[PDB]
Amino acid sequence: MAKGNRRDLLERNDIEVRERDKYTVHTLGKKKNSVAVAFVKAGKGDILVNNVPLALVRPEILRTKVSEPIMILGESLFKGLDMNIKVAGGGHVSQIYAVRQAISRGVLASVKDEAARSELRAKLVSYDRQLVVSDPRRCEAKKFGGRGARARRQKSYR
Amino acid sequence: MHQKYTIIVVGKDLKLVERYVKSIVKEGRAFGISGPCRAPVRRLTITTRKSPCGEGTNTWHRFELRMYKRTFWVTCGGNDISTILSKTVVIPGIQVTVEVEEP
Amino acid sequence: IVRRDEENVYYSKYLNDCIMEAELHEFFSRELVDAGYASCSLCRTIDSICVIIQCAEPEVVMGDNHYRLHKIEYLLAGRFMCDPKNFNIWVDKIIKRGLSAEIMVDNLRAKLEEAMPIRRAAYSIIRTAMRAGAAGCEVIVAGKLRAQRARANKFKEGCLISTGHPKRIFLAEATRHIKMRQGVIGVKVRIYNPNIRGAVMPDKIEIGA
Amino acid sequence: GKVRTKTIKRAARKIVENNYESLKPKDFQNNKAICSKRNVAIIPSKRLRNKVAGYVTTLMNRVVKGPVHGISLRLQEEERE
RNA sequence: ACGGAGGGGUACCACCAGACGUGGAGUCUGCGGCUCAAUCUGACCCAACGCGCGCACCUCACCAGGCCCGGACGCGCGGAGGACCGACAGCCGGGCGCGCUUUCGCGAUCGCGCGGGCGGUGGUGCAUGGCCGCUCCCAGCCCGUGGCGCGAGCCGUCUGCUCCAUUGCGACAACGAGCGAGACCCCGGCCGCGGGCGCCGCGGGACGGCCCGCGCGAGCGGGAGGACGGCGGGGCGAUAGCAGGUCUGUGAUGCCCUCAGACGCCCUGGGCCGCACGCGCGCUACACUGGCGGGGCCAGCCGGCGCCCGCGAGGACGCGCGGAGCCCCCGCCGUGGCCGGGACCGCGGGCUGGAACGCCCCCGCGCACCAGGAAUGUCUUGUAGGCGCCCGCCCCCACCGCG
Repeated sequence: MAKGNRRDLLERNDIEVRERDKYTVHTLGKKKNSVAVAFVKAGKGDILVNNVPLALVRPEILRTKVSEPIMILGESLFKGLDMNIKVAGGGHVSQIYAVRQAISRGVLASVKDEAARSELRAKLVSYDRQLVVSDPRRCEAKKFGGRGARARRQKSYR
Repeated sequence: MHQKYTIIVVGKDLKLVERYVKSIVKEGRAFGISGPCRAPVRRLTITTRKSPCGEGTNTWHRFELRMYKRTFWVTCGGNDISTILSKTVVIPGIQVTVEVEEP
Repeated sequence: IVRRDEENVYYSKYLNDCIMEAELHEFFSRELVDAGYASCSLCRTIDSICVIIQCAEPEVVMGDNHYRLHKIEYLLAGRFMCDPKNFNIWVDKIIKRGLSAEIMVDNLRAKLEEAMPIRRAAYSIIRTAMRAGAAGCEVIVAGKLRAQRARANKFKEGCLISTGHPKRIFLAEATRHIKMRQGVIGVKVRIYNPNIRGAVMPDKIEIGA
Repeated sequence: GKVRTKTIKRAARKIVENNYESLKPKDFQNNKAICSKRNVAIIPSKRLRNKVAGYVTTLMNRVVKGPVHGISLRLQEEERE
């Protein structure tokens, strides 16, 4: 139903305006048609996805996948801050990965000391690179010889 | 006086539609404002067999007609019944670019 | 926030008028053969319709005291059901007739219908084009040119493009059908003007001193 | 890829010997800007410009390593003795 | 041109390594044969067989039957003292002033003969145009001057090294040009500016550029940094040609055949679907890596909803507003042709339409099928495969096709 590029999402008018102005940071993640927008501020360590905490995301098995950067970097920073994510686009898993990308990038922007930002980059990218750099590959078009992009209709010679 | 007027212009080619846009913006800065809204492109699609008889490899044509639409409803009360005319005749008369005005 | 059932009127009020233009192209082509007809255009001004014509010698179509034109205007209006006097017309004149394929091919059709041999007609056309400043012209005449067993013999002079997007800009093509006693004689023309208008052909580089 | 068609080579040679002063052996940016400059050339496209610039860079560093045939680069001054 | 000749190159419509299938069954559809009044026809290796864009009427050509002339325009004759055209009753008739036993009307818009038209999904695609297909998922093709040969012809246009590429380097009785290839156009991915009902307009960026190895050279191998690294997916598509397909797409057409008991046009029915048989593209399954019941949840080409009846499919009113399968969680079944599979048949309720033979829903019955012989097809990253959702044709209907 949701479309990702909608203006109602990128600005996150969901939040009320007096509260919309306390959020300093902004961030983006993506994977396939999925897009996630994060509004990071100052708090005491709370995260939300579509008005749902991080412990109760639904595929269940990937909860570790979204909690990864915390147990990597450490909980100190996140405990310092508080976040409110919102995602919209194709697929459960795509949404998972977009969300984790947004987490990581946003916490990267919270620090102002570039040196620490680079150190954290090295610390984190080594474990994985898709936590910072978006995956580029995307669904590809089909052709009229058959019912697939590269597969063809079966041919009968005799 | 004030008549909440709106300007809609439609075209099939993207080069005049953007040229008409600039002329209008130039000529409507005074009679109020005239900032544009770019709509999603309506693309008409037609797939046809390339053959009139149905022989050989099944090969297909893929035509389409993109239609571009822009909408300046910014006149609003800033234009009177005659004031709309002023600019609409001062803008260039490109041969093809449908225009309709409504309050 | 918006309804898609309303703008369909704007979109369908453009399509109809694009179609209305094509019928006119066909009708003029079947009519103003002798006036160097080439093309048409339209402007759906609400009060009245305007049509712009491109003709070698408009005075023929203009008609003494603008009679043929006016006879035409009242006619179209009935068919498209507009109040006449709101269906006015204007005519514009082509000055580089050699760069226009339609004029050339129509002239060729005339010359053929007078029994002259193909070998002269084609090369006269091609000389006319080159004099106009062109980089190539190709002529083709397929059909029962001899007793039987129809064959195509093609004449050319310069250099021509045949593929790519640039063929939709610098290459001008047209065709006709000629009905004769033996049968039908297919004829087609194509002309190449690389320095047309202001656009620059790609893969074309000019250097300085 | 590696498709260096005739046009690229001929053009690069021609713009090189007339601009040895305004170019450098390894830069791609300054060479690109010079080719974009109108006094020297007119490249109707972008990708063409980039390719031409790259070939110019290779040509000029080849020169600096040693003379190249087909390029009249004013070297008569060193060998006129 | 060919070679069961040699030498160099290349490609999943070729192979190696592997994957997923077909040929096994039931069924949808098309193709030959049988039958019939008709079961209308084109196409037959690649390069015919869900293809000539959904056949109850039309579409429609074929079978059994009937109205109408909508016979232009010229010459001769006739005609208002009446040319041609309509109708009640009552039958014959599927039906109709179609015909019939009769008598009312209408009014030159003409009747007959002679010439001449119009029209025709009628024949010839081996008389033609145009459009496609194939040669070709190719890399090749030619001009001016000059030179060699009586000449057909040759050199240019390469027996070297590279390239996906006649792509290039470097030479040569050749010199100098051009087409094709690339360049080009659309889409996508990263960044910037502007505008903004609705994310959409203009630009930047990547170039074998940097480093290292080689190589005279063109260029090859590795490592980086980077959104992306070395033709990312599509469009266009050379010269020459085929007795390839299309006269049933057309106010595209030559020559034939039909032209008032019509092959014209309009109506009523039937048929194109009929079935001892051979085979082409697909769909559904053969189960536990599963079936049933309940719940939670996310898309994109793009997109319409409330209330009340009814088990449901559907229906009456009234307004402008809006998105799923696989998957995940909890339970039942427990290797049994079983709750796997859902063909066939027997009662019933509705929708489209002038008209069901068509399509939906409910209870019962519960066919073949245990992974398929000789044989054979397709495929390298968001790919195969699995899962579903939209448009086209369309009164109703998708196992098809484009996405």
